[PDB]
Amino acid sequence: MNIFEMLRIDEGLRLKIYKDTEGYYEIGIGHLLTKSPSLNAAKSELDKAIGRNTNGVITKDEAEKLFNQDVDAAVRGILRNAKLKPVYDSLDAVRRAALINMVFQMGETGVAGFTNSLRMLQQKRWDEAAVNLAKSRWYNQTPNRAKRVITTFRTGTWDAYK
Amino acid sequence: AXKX
Repeated sequence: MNIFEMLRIDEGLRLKIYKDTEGYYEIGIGHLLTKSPSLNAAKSELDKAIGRNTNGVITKDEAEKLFNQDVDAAVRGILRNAKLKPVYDSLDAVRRAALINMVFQMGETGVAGFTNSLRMLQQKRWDEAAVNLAKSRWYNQTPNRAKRVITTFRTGTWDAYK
Repeated sequence: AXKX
C-alpha cells in the first residue's frame, strides 16, 4: 500500500478514452485528456501524448507509462508549491499519499486552494481537517472517492482501501 | 474535480 496502489483503486484502468463523472474525457489510469466536449480533441490530445496515431486506444504499457509520469508530476507539483510543500513535509507516510492523491485529481493550484483544510492538517487537527475537507466542491463532485481520501487523512491508516 |  502506497500512492501507486491507492490511485489504481481510485481510478481504475481503461484502455479506451472515457468520460468521467463530470463529462470530461480521460484514458488509462485517470489521465485527463481534455475538458472540451469533443471526442476528437480528446483523440488529438491523446496522439500527442503517445506520439502515435491511437484512434483513442492505447496499450497497457502505454497506460502504465502515462500513470508514472502523472504521479511524478503530482509530486513535483507538491514540491514546488509554497503552500503545499510545508504541509507535505510535515505528514507521515500514509497522509502523504492522501495529499498526492488530491493533487493528482485536482492539480497543485486546485489543492493549494483548500486553505482551511491545509491549515488544519498542518496543525495535526485531523478531525477538524476532515470536516473542512468535506465542505468542498470536490466532495460534492466525487464523494465516494473524497470519502476514502478524507478517511486516510483522518486516521493515518489504509483502512478505507482495505 | 475541483474547494469552492
